[PDB]
Amino acid sequence: NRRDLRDPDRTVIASELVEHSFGVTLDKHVYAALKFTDEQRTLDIRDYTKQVLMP
Amino acid sequence: AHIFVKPELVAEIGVKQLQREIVLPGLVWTNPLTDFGGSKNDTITVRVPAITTA
Repeated sequence: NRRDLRDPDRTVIASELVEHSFGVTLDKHVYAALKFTDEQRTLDIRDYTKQVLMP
Repeated sequence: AHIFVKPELVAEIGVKQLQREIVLPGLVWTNPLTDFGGSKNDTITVRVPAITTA
């Protein structure tokens, strides 16, 4: 603050120290899910690593 | 007057038929597939793999 020098009133405006904050939340669940019948897994899958896991 | 028996001379002096220079074969994907005999209709089917979404 500023006040006039040699001012008849001698009051001072006390300043405030306010700490702020914000929250960071873990709030999402990203997933990839696959369903294979016994026929699909037995007959239609050949590698399962370059055909299921890599995709 | 005088008669002279002369041949007909044929010469080659490097004059050829101007003809294109070939560049296309070297730039195109040639023979990723070979076993066209042994596939119906001389057709080999290429499989493009799958992609999922999460």
